[PDB]
Amino acid sequence: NSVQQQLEALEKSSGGRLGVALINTADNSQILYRADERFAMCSTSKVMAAAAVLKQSESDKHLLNQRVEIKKSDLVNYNPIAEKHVNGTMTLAELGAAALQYSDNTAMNKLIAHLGGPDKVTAFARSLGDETFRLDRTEPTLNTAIPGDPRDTTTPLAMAQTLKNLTLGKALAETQRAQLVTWLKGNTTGSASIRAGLPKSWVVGDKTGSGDYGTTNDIAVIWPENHAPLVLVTYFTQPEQKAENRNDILAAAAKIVTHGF
Ligand SMILES: *[B]([O])([O])C1=[C]C2=C([C]=[C][C]=[C]2)S1
Repeated sequence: NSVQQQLEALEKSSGGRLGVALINTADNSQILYRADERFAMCSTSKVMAAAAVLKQSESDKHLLNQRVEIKKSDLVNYNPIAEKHVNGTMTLAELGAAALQYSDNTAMNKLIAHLGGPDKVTAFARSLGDETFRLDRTEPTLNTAIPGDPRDTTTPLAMAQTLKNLTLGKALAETQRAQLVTWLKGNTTGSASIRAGLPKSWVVGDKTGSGDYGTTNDIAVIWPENHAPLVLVTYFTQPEQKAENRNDILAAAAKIVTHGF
């Protein structure tokens, strides 16, 4: 059975909607499944906010070390790193790190506030040639993931192209590109997702995301041992608001599309 048949069967049994885009950077060939369809990004949008600050840092050498005050009122829901710093400060670099590696919601909101609101993240993405991405809200409401709601969504192909440009391509100057890559590789939340569908020795940098409607996402850059990198985005969402998140489906999808490398 083709790779297309297998994803279709995986999607059907799962009872949800699956979106996959794999780019093989060796020859720019692509494996696509519902890749032009919009999905709620949830926490995968944090990469774009962190990337926007890195871009700023290319022309402002003091920026990443700028300190930001964390107060009890800044805290939203789920703040594993920021709660450790109430009444203190975190630099913009520390916020970038926490947001990506721990998916800290307070850190995300701080970064968006620094940039001037969700619309500035959207403008940064456009500046990269990404015409799909839109961020509309802050944490935690950007995670509602209501079916058919276009707010805070992108498509798997658009997000694959953009993640490729950010980590392996021309989006960021080298020092900032390397920082983004260091952050993604140190991610702590993605063991059960894309990483679980791959050979154990491959190196992966990824950002997970989860939200309502059992929306379960992961976007990853993958460095095989003896091949050029792959970029892989897997988005998955379900029709009932209180559906369980399904990291195992992303892992199942990663295993299907990388069988052959
Ligand atoms: B992200 O990984 O999609 C996250 C979203 C939420 C978290 C905690 C609480 C509410 C939403 S992490």
